[PDB]
Parts: sequence; structure tokens; C-alpha cells
Amino acid sequence: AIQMTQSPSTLSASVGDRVTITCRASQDINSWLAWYQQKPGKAPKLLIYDASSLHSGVPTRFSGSGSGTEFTLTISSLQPDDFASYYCQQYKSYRTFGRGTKVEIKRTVAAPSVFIFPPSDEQLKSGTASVVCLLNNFYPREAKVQWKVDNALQSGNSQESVTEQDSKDSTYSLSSTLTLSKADYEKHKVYACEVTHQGLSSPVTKSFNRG
Amino acid sequence: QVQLVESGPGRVKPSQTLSLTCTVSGDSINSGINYWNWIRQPAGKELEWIGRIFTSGTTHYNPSLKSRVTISVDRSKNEFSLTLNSVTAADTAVYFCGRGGTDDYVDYWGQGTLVTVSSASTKGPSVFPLAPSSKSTSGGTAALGCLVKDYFPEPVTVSWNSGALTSGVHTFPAVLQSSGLYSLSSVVTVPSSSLGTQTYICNVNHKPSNTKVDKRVEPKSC
Amino acid sequence: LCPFGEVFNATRFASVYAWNRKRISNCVADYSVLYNSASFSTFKCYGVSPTKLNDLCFTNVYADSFVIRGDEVRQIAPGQTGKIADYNYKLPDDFTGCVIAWNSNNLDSKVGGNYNYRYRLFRKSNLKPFERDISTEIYQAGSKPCNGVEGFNCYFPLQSYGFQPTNGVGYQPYRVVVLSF
Ligand SMILES: *[C@@H]1O[C@H](CO)[C@@H](O)[C@H](O)[C@H]1NC(C)=O
Repeated sequence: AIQMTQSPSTLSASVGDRVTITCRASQDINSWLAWYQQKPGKAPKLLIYDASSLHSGVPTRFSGSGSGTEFTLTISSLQPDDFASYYCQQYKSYRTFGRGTKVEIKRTVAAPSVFIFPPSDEQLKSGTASVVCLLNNFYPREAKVQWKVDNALQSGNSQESVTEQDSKDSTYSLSSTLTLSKADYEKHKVYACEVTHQGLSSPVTKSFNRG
Repeated sequence: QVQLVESGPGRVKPSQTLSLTCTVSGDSINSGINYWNWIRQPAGKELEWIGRIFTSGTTHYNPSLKSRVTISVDRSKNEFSLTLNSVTAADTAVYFCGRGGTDDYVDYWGQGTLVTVSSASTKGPSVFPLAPSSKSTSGGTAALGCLVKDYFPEPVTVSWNSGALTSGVHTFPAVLQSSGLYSLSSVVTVPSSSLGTQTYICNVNHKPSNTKVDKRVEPKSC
Repeated sequence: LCPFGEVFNATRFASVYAWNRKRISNCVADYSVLYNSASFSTFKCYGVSPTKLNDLCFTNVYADSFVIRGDEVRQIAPGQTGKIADYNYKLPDDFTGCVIAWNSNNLDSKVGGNYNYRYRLFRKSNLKPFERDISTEIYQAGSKPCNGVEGFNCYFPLQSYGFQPTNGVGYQPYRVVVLSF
């Protein structure tokens, strides 16, 4: 099949900037390309077809160019309504989609507020302990959450979750949950999540002692 | 204009046959030049074209799903449906139907319906408090929340103080644990000086199991 | 300058049953510069000399563009009969213009088959010259009514060219542009 490589993966922009998203086909697709816009939770909306033809009702600030193996979607003056995800679809041989490009709101670097929650006594009665590490209102999205149990680095028993960019302060929040059995939880004393982020000169560590 | 509504069971079991129906209103299914499509989108992934049916019945499929996909048309009811058999866990996605004037793109879309594939049947969630502590307080702002753990299927809806508290609320997207069950946490940042004068109650609602839990989150001094 | 480039260099072409027509007036036409490339695999003028266009002033120029099979290009001429000439696009007997067709197997042919291009297969009567029929009514070839559904003696009037790159030159897509002066 024809594979669409879309670049960049994530894109930080401000209102009024000139956004350029590129789509690359694995083989020649001539001018048979389409561009879609999709906001989180809603259905995609058609923007461009035939690589350069604007879909009816689409604002004129959208423009499509390119042919062969290189295609470009250009937004002249970005607007708040345009912060979404954009996909390119070829239709030279069946219909294949690109992985998409996310246009996020750019803002100044914001350091996260780090919190840590031990497992509740109600959950421990069930035989499971869940330790929650919270990273509040940071930017950019890139952040590392390192779990340490009695100074031993943990990996393989934690899962993360990132919120969509807040439409007001343009920040992200992250929730990392460490899960042990109650028996394994009572085998250790020191539980810590070490947060490394661009807004932090040194990694911040929040921790508690079991008890 | 053309309006497309997806319907079907959102909790199909593995190796069974997934069936979804798209109700077309505003335009006819057996006249004109239209390409009635099925498109699915896994969570956090890109779109995947399933297949199309022309107004004459001729079908065209994505070659990867050609052996498991059959798209038919019920012209009496003016509906067209998709059947996907031998379904595995990788077929869990949001399924859209759409019209296209060409065999190339899709210009009209439906709201999309969520279809989950798992052997684990419906289960209500357990709600545990994320108590605000000294370790859960940074300055004059404290952090508290609720852990919505071990439920199936999606989704749950979490509100705070019956909707009276919205500022600073962060409800995180659920994570599919290795146990086949979903877990979710909802937090909120509040002033520290209110941890004993203001009551904080998260309202967890999981309609797939008819579960409604109101959990009161209180601080923990230790 | 006349927008002959938009007609010939169009990314997408119309189906033969719903053939596009572009009215061309009030411009300077590069008539002799149209046939400067060797891409045209069929260039037949009727009533006018292709060399005498640069010295002729016309009131209107109608550019009819569509896509048909290779073996059906011979039907785009006055007094021709078949399926394209009778049911899709019909030129008059006193036609005054030029028919320009070229092989477009690169664009209008796809690996899985390009089904965007269709032709009218059934019709109760032949078309009058320059008549465009875009109705998708179920054709009743037989006694019982159809009620909008196909079955016995009820068929869909539009068949599609299964355009694949492996087809012979007689079944490959050909982009036609009919200039009428
Ligand atoms: C189509 O574009 C090419 C340049 O890409 C040009 O040489 C040619 O003349 C154009 N077609 C016509 C009919 O002018």
C-alpha cells in the first residue's frame, strides 16, 4: 500500500502565524490527495481535495500545494478555530491516511506543580495499592515521570495519562499511576516520583513514607 | 443536507461479528452518485478507511480488511450497514460512516460510535479518594481528587460538587490496564485554606453499568 | 489569454455522461500553440483547418471535456453510433470544431481500479446533439415497475470503467477535449 508520512508530528503555533504541514507519499500519487481537520471527539472535516482544490465552505486561509510525492497544507493567518489535528489522505491506490499533525497553542515555558497521593485505606482493604503522581499545568508537553521505590527505579508497573491542552492557559496536566499488590506495597517504605521538565532546573521529587 | 447516524452494539465480543448500521436522512441511498463509506479511528491513532458502497451496490474495500468486511444496503429502510467478522481486540475503534460524491474522499461524516472489543463483561467502577496532604499541597494551593478504577467499558463522566466546581478540574483520559479494565483519575486544585470549610464530592457516573457514586474527598494529616 | 490551460491541464476530468462544458470568449487564444506538444494521440478537426484558427475570429468557443475508453475515441465524431455516441455524448452532423484526445493511463487509472468514471449503458432513446443526461433513474427493461430498486428487468443506468493500469490500450482511459467554434 501507499504510505503517507506526515510532518511534523506535533506543531506549536500562535494565533496569526503561518502554519506549514507537509505530507509525503511513498510512491507517486500524482495530485490525488485530500486534507482533513479533526477536533478531539468530533468527526473529521474535509478541507482540501485534489491536493489544491478548496472544499466549499472552508476559509480561504487554507491552501494546498504539491504533486507527485511532496504535498503541503498552508494556513496563512492562524486562528483559534484552527487549533486541531490535520490528516492527509491519498487516493491513488485505495484510500490510505497519514498519521496526522497536531497544531497546539504556543506559550512560555511553565514548570509543573508536582503532587503525590498514597493509596487510600479503602483501596488497600481490597488488596491493591495505587499511587498517583500528579503534574499540574505545565508546558511544553514533554515531561518524564520516574518512579523510585526504596531508591530502586521502577518500570513496567506504571501508566501515564495526559490531558488535552487547556483552552485557556494552554498548559498540560499529567497523571502517572503506579499499581502494586497490597502485599508488594507493604514490602517497601519510600515511594517517590521524580519529575524532570524543561521548566525545572533540577528534577523535582515528591515522596512519602508508608505509614 | 445529508445526515448520517451510526447505530449498533458498542460491546462486541472477540471472534464474533461486529455489525453497525448507518441511517441516511436527507438524501436517498438508491439514487444519485454517492459513495457511502465506513471509516474507523482507533483511540490515539489515525483514520483507517474500511470500505465503500456505491448507490448501485458495488463495493470497494481496503485490501487489509477485504477478507473480513462486508458492507450491504437496506434500500427499504434507506440504511447501509457494515459487518466485520472474526473481530479481535485490535478492532476497537470509533466507527464513522460518511457520504462521498466521489470514490476518492469523504465530505460528509457521522458523529461516530464507539465499539469496544473485549472478553471482560460490563463492570462498575470503584471510586477511591485522592486525599490532599502536605505532600499534596504546594504553597497556598492543595490538590485532591478521585480515582475511578477498574470499570468496563468506556466511558465514565466525572463532575465535582454536582457541577458547582469546574475551575481547576483536570479529568484525565482513561488508561486500559493490563487487566482489560479501564482506570481513570480526576483531580482539582483548590486553596489550602478551604480544606476543612468546603466539602468536595466527585460525582462518578458510569452509564454502561448503571453505576452512580458520590465520593467525598477529605484531607489526610498523617 | 484564453484559459485553454484550465481545460486541458485540469487535474480531474468529468465522466462522459456528465461531460463538462466551458464557455470561452473575450480573450486572445493561442490556437496554433495548443498543438505544440506530441501528447495528443488523436487530433481531428471537422469543418475548420487547425492551421487556419490563428486567422479566424469566433464569437464563442465551447470546450467539452470528459474521459472515455480508448476504443471509444472513434465515436467522438459526427455521424457515429454506439454507446458513447448514442447515450453519453453526441456530436451533430454539421459539427464545426476539433476533437482532441490523449492517453491518460497515468492519472485516470488506479491499481485497485478507478471507478470515478462512468458511462450511460441503458437508455430508451438516443441523445440529441449536445444533450447531457445525468439521471440515475433505475432503467425498466421489462414489464414490472422498479420502484427505485433494481432486480428482474430493472437495472442501474450507469456502468463504470474499471480503469486499471494493466488494461490494454483499447481499454485505457483517454481524456477528450472537444472544442466547438
Ligand atoms: C499544460 O501545462 C504545460 C506546462 O506544465 C504547458 O506546457 C502546456 O501548454 C499546458 N497545456 C496547454 C493545453 O496549454
